Amino acid sequence: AEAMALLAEAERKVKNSQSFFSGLFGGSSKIEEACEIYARAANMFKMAKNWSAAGNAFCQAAQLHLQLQSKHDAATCFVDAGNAFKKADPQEAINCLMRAIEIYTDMGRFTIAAKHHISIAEIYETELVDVEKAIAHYEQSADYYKGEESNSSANKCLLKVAGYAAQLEQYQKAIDIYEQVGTSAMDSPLLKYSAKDYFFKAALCHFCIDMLNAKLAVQKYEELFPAFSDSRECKLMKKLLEAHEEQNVDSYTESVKEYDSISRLDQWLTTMLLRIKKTIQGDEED
Amino acid sequence: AEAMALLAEAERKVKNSQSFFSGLFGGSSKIEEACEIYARAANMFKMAKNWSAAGNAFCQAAQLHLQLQSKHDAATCFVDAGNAFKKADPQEAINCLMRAIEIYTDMGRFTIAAKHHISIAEIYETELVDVEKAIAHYEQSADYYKGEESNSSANKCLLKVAGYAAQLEQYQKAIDIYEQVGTSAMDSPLLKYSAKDYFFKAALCHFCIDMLNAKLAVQKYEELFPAFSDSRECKLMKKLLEAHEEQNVDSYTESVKEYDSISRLDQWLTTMLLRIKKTIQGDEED
Amino acid sequence: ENSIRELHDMFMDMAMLVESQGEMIDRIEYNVEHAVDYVERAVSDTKKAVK
Amino acid sequence: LQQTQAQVDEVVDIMRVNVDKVLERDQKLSELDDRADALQAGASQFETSAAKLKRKYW
Repeated sequence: AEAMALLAEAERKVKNSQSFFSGLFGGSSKIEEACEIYARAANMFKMAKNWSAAGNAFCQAAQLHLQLQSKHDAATCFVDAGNAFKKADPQEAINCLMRAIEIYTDMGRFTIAAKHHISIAEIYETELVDVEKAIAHYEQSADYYKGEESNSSANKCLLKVAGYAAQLEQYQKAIDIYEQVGTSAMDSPLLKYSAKDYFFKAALCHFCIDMLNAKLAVQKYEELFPAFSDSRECKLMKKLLEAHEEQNVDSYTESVKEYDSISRLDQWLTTMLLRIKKTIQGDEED
Repeated sequence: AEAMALLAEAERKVKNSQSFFSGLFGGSSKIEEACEIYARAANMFKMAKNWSAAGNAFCQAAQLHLQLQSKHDAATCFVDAGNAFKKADPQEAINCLMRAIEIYTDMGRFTIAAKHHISIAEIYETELVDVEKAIAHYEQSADYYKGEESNSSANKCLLKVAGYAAQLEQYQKAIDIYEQVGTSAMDSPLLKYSAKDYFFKAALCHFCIDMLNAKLAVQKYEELFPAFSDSRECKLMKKLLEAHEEQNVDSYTESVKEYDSISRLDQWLTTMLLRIKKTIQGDEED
Repeated sequence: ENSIRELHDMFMDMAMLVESQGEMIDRIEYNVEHAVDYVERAVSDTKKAVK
Repeated sequence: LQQTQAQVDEVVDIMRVNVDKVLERDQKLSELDDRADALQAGASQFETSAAKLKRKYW
């Protein structure tokens, strides 16, 4: 219960012994008791809905637990310190997880480093928006997930790179990413149906390109075009290529006049719609 | 061959001794042997179809482990004791599920705490009808599931809150729930075809809320009104709440069946529909 | 259209059901490596408790 | 139209085969939780037991 007395009785109990207090063995029993109690204390603040004070209570517990010698669960206390300000409003969970991930990889490990590097990336994408750094976090983290054949996040965090990167700034990465996912997507008997929208994303990114480079993917890809769900990928394209190439808008726009009913359009698709018609503006708008 | 002998034989041995029976050591190996006898006893009580002394046997088996070194497998035995009297009719299990909460909540294990904190409300509503405490535990547990950001566990709690805020008739809080959860869902393809279900669930929660918030929450949630389950929400709602503004129940009751012709109604909706139909009727007299 | 509506009922059931299951998969995502984060980390000290 | 009626009603029954699946889906989604929840404590407490062990036999 004590929000303060566990602290006050442990702060007078944390001290290095070169004195009459030294004696025979260390005070590692004392700081072990203290850090277990700090863990309970950061629990009682989080139970009391104090995720800032609780999160800082995790921060002392999480930093002081390394002082005996415990890098094992000090990483867990770092994640708990991160989860508190991740749940609470502000930042500084970013530092709890950057203290976490380096120490976790310093154990001789790979996975959870990436599994919270994505957490920092989610914060720096959604919340503490630093997408030019979060996308690097997805990138290096997906490099770790690639080097462990955890193909899930290996494809996923790359998709998070490319879906925002293409629209904002990186163009050859768009098709290079959606082809790297697309080949091994065609490989597995589990994956080759997810490849349809993956090559849709490879195609409909136009990179200031007026061409049928999407049709280069058509006469590349294993569509099996009697599968009509790729006609919402490329017959869409077989209209709009020549709509954009004949600088025409009442066929290009008509494609989504009919395609909005047969497919709900999210923000990224309509932003790419607006992207290719900014290329149409640059073809038409004087 | 039953464990009623095992309980008394370990109860001879459970003494807190001050004699040569301790000597210098206690009964540590002896009391682990004893708690193993209680473990075996409490298992074969459930094996013997007892269901009433069995969960008591788990209670006591854990009870003689609580004060030793570790409440932890004793806490799991309390979880098992909560799984003991739950199938049975007695209420002893809920108390053991409290004991598990103030071990796992007390220790930092909010995850498993939230795993059975929901089952407590499942018993306070389904079995042991105390539904305002059931709802207070769905809400509290959803606060915990949002503590670790496990969202849809909390949303599955919030339907039992909010869906049972209809018959508890706090419509003002029913519409306070589906907004922040469903406007968070249009970015998710995971639930977007479901999200408009929730803004039928937001929309039809009337205490006769005749503001254009119902005409605007359908718009902030950007929603193609020619969506074909929003045809089953939006223009449905237009006929349902224009006829109320016509003060004319007959074409209302014909068109609610016209909705039944194209999407059959279920319990929570149908009950709220006859509810709001009472409001429409009691408004059309005067 | 009614027959396709019947299968459409079974399919909105299907897809939103497996959707809802995806949250139990989220609790797996907890209990798949946090389970490792306890276990492998504990055996990093029991295997080294021989030291 | 009736050719398509027969085809589509076969596909009603393909969805009924998905209904034959979905109980086998959901029960297994249940029992895998019914193991993972119970696995969590046995996974959790073993590092604590390791700490209890290794303070002595240096």
